[PDB]
Amino acid sequence: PKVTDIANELKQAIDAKDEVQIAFIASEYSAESREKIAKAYVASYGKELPDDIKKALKGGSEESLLMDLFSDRHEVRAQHIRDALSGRNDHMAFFDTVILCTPEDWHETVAAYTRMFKKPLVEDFMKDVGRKEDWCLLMEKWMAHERVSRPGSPEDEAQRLDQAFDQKNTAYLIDFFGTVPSAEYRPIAEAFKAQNGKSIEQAIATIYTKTDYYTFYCAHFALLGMHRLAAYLINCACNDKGDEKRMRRITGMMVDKCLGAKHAYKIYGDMGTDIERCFDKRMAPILRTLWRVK
Repeated sequence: PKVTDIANELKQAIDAKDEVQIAFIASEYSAESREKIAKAYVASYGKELPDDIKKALKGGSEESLLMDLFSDRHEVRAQHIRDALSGRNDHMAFFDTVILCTPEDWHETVAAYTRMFKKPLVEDFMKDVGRKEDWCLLMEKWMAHERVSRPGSPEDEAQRLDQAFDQKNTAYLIDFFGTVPSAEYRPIAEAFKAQNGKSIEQAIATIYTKTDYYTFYCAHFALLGMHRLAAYLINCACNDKGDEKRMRRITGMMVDKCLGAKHAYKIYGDMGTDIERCFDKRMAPILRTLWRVK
């Protein structure tokens, strides 16, 4: 279908105030494609698509999410990061915005942040986070998105990694998780598991607790695959009594890139069923539509 025709579908769904229908249309198209659609929409009707959505819907995280899907995902992410820093540091939001992110999207987000707030994002972040804990240090290095191929084979690398865990050489840990390329991480994690008593995940649990723990744990999933981190962060939202704010962050920014989440979710259960239980009558059908698990 032509973008003008999709824009018309959206017009009528908005007029109908049909939330699931807006979610369904959004779910059909990637972030880039939804940008094209939003362009056709404003040309056709002379109003911005997120502005029309906001005016048509009641509100709550449902409307915000739907708006986000037809907004600039880098401005969206940048504002989430601002929000996470505006009060007490929002560590959950940190995971959603900093760790569940491709380097490309991060780069554009940093540019959006300068445009929106006339401040350097990373500087603002480290200002409020500090460097007194290992999670802070990993996040700083993560944001650099400077991945560096590792010297040895997967088995040699897993052994050095294991030795680092066993000796609590946290400096090696921060540098490893902060700079290892994802493509290399997967074979390393497999070799680790195969040769050592613990898997990498169990090793993390042995040395870290609280925010350190969750930061390295998210990093682990991220390196395995963004859809696998997505699966985990959706399960967390379900378990945290239907965390609407997290679901809005990760769905609004990342749903198109993480649609494999439903398959990776099988280790926790049935994603569709879990969303059904944990989220209310309005939000749940929206999420299940977007994540393609009706």
